[PDB]
Amino acid sequence: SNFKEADDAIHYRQSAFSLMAHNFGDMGAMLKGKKPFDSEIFAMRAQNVAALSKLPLEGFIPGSDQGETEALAKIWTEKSDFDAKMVTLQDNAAALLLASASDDKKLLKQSFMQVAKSCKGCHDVYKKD
Amino acid sequence: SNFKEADDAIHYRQSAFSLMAHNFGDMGAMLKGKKPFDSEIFAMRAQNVAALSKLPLEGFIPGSDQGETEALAKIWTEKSDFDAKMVTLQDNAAALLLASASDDKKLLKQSFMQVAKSCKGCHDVYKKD
Ligand code: HEC
Ligand code: HEC
Repeated sequence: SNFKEADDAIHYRQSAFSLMAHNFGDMGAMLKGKKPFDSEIFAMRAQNVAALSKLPLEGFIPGSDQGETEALAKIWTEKSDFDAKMVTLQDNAAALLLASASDDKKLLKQSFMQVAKSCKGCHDVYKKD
Repeated sequence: SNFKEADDAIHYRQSAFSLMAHNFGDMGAMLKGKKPFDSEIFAMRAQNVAALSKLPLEGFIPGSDQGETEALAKIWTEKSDFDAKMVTLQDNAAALLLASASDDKKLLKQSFMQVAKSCKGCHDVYKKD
């Protein structure tokens, strides 16, 4: 068992998502002009998102749908699809990290959008309203 | 500013340390025989620790020594020493990541020990008792 209690796995996955969101949202703000675009900071943010996208899945242990969590129970009865959506987030995030090595803003925006689709798509199905 | 409020910066750096501890402790348990050693998991842990070690510094914004934190105000009056300690944690994490590419248990333990000193060394000076 990777966690002592269900409440440690919830906090772990919640912390992971939160930190990913902080780094993802900064890339969104730079791409929308809410804050100046910076190639080096954007690349750091993309690296952080790629790495942090590999953390939360470990936290979705059996029985951790009870408690102070927004995870829906259907996650575990459809864990194969949930797992697939998490792998595709990782893949998309690795692609955004690659796009940050290029100077093509089309590419950055496109791979960013694909990653944003992954956050959104999973929340729509597997996160409480 | 990267954070709207000081409390968001505290929560960010605390989450990063929290995820780091979970990953660092799993490596400790494997190196101490508290749980089966797994080279593939161990390497993932080492990768996770190195990536996570690059995150918390951003959360140490000025004025965030007040709030729901265990950080000492001293961090800000000795910020370059604190920063140097964070970089050395990154250095040691990178060496632990490299060591994880080998099967030399002694080198694994030494590398793990070197990271452990960094955690403890900084806590001893800059985290409340
Ligand atoms: C399923 C395959 C997901 C992917 C892809 C993404 N997220 Fe998500 N997120 C998911 C769940 C099931 C939960 C609830 C966790 C819980 O135990 O309550 C979340 C939660 C978040 C949160 C809130 C975390 C918190 O502080 O409580 C955030 C900010 C968040 N998720 C962001 C986020 C982003 C930015 C993503 C794309 C980079 C993303 N998630 C993908 C499920 C899934
Ligand atoms: C200084 C350069 C540090 C290094 C190196 C490490 N840690 Fe630390 N940690 C530091 C501070 C100043 C704080 C308090 C932050 C706050 O605002 O309260 C912490 C906190 C932690 C915690 C508690 C996190 C929480 O849930 O509130 C943990 C579990 C932790 N740190 C673990 C940890 C590990 C495993 C480290 C080595 C890999 C490590 N820290 C290094 C300062 C510094």
